[PDB]
Amino acid sequence: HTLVWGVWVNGVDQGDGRNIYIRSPPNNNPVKNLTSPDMTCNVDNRVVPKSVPVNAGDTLTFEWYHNTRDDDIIASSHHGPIAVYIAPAASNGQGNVWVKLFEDAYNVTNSTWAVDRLITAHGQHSVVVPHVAPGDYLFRAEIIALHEADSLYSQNPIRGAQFYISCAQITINSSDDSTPLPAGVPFPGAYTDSTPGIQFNIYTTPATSYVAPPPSVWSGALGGSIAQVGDASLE
Ligand SMILES: OC[C@H]1O[C@@H](O[C@H]2[C@H](O)[C@@H](O)[C@H](O[C@H]3[C@H](O)[C@@H](O)[C@H](O[C@H]4[C@H](O)[C@@H](O)[C@H](O[C@H]5[C@H](O)[C@@H](O)[C@H](O[C@H]6[C@H](O)[C@@H](O)[C@H](O)O[C@@H]6CO)O[C@@H]5CO)O[C@@H]4CO)O[C@@H]3CO)O[C@@H]2CO)[C@H](O)[C@@H](O)[C@@H]1O
Ligand SMILES: *[C@@H]1O[C@H](CO)[C@@H](O)[C@H](O)[C@H]1NC(C)=O
Ligand SMILES: [Cl-]
Ligand SMILES: [Cl-]
Ligand SMILES: [Cl-]
Ligand SMILES: [Cl-]
Ligand SMILES: [Cl-]
Ligand SMILES: [Cl-]
Ligand SMILES: [Cl-]
Ligand SMILES: [Cu+2]
Repeated sequence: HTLVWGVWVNGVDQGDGRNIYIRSPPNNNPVKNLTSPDMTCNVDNRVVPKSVPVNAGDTLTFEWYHNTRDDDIIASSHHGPIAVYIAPAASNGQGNVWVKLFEDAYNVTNSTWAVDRLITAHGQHSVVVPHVAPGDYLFRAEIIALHEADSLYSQNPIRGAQFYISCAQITINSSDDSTPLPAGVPFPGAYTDSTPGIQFNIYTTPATSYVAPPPSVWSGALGGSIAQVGDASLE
């Protein structure tokens, strides 16, 4: 149970984005139904009045929280991967439009899931803005919590992988458009009951055998990390 509070750009807090530049749902409940339109940008997908301006090569940091800003972020039980996708805003997230910019699942050195790392990062994880066409975009940050993913929602609707999905409205201003955005996958559609990483038992299967759901990260993606970039108590 987690939500995005706002974003930072190059380590500068853009301010509370809830219902402003984030297409915020009304609460932190998960999405579980893989075929639902809620998979696109959660349960209240609509245009919100602001977009955050960035330039290619900028660091865009999502900041998540549980109840209040910079709290415990998400329950530590919610082990799982984190991804970020991008689509053009003109799509409204419909169609084969979602391109993966970032994936982190299980880190064998530190023996930590992405979610664990996110808590340590005070809710912050980033992507570097790619060299796509200037214009308006949706960045879709997705946390998958696997604590009840040994069942499939489609078979048992009280269990299933949980998706915490947040779409940010981002305007890319300066960019030379040298890596124009390739085709995308659909949400809903990309994840199905047979997709690797959707049904998994994190209690009896070693985490090293976990494979996150495709698609793979776009070759044109410029990187990203789960790491604190700014201190919410000060700015
Ligand atoms: O040798 C070890 C053996 O381990 C076995 O594996 C076991 C393992 O031992 C055990 O840890 C595991 O137990 C998990 C359960 O299966 C799973 O269902 C459970 O789900 C919890 C979850 O931990 C918890 O975080 C979650 O809390 C929700 C809550 O439901 C929700 O209502 C609340 O909502 C509020 C919002 O948070 C709040 O912001 C808002 O204001 O109000 C909302 C409404 O009040 O949100 C919280 C999260 O914040 O609830 C679920 C239960 O619903 O997680 C357990 C793990 O902690 O089971 C494993 C299998 O039994 C191996 O199988 C064996 O081989 C090994 O030998
Ligand atoms: C899952 O979503 C699909 C598409 O909206 C819908 O038909 C189906 O009824 C949903 N499943 C449940 C259990 O609500
Ligand atoms: Cl839960
Ligand atoms: Cl603010
Ligand atoms: Cl759902
Ligand atoms: Cl708050
Ligand atoms: Cl950190
Ligand atoms: Cl550029
Ligand atoms: Cl579907
Ligand atoms: Cu939860």
